Amino acid sequence: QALLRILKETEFKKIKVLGSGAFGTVYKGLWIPVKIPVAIKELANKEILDEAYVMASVDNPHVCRLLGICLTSTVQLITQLMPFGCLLDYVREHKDNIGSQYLLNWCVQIAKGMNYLEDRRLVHRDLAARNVLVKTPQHVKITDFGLAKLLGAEEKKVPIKWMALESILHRIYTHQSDVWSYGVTVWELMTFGSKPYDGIPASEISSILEKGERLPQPPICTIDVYMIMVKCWMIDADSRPKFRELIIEFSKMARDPQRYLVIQGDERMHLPSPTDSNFYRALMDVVDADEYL
Ligand SMILES: CC(C)(O)CC(=O)NCCn1ccc2ncnc(Nc3ccc(Oc4cccc(C(F)(F)F)c4)c(Cl)c3)c21
Repeated sequence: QALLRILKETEFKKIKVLGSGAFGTVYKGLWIPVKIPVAIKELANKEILDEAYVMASVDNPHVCRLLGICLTSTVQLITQLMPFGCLLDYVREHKDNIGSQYLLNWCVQIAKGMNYLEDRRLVHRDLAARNVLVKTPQHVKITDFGLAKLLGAEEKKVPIKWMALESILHRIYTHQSDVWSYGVTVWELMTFGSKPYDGIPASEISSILEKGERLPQPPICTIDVYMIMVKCWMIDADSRPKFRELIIEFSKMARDPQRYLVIQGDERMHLPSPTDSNFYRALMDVVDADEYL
């Protein structure tokens, strides 16, 4: 009945590699406590477990939950597999079939998730489109929260181009610095996955921000939507929107989406279902974690 399950190595299997780089490697696999499709991230134990418990205790439709942990020579984190992958890749791949309704609903959902994390007094520290996952095209969930602090990023690689200026200069992380990163995430979605400050070295970012330069208005965005982003990047952290306010504003916009985003052929767009999705098939072709719990 443990909220954070301690898994023996024999209780899970890595089947294929999903992704790799800095922070480790994530595999697609099965948890066999019945067979449950999972992602497995392979990156003091007493402290690591304390932090992992918080990640296992979250219960919100827009926040991923840790299902289990395996502590050996490495730390392995086990979570439900999200069969459509990350939202960044998703928007890059489906840029010709993503309409205004979907983009605005994703903004709402991410804000709901982050508001929930704020209620849990949990600062994410690494919100980005790569860290939002697609359960279905209509339902996204935030992941990878609290790794930054568990690793020790408040002390002594950092995602500079998503960080609030106070995080860069003074390693200050708050729910308001998460609002800045939220702004960058929304910008990533509205540009269908452009790289922020592309071609500009990370070492120059603080000076650029101090000069008042920001990410440019996405072609599809009305000024109303861009102003939300710009407000997320104000130097005065206390003046940035709160996630509660962002839920309200984007929910209002989602009720009349074509007023707020101007997308060529918005009306006639269609995203692949599980049966038609190459990606879903690539992953899946016996019991979903939700059904198991
Ligand atoms: C990171 C990266 C840079 O985006 C690379 C990358 O993760 N690539 C694979 C992406 N991926 C694709 C389908 C898929 N399904 C599920 N989890 C994925 N990724 C994932 C991300 C973070 C994980 O670890 C954490 C850490 C902290 C908190 C949580 C929690 F679940 F509580 F939110 C999980 C794990 Cl185990 C897996 C998935």
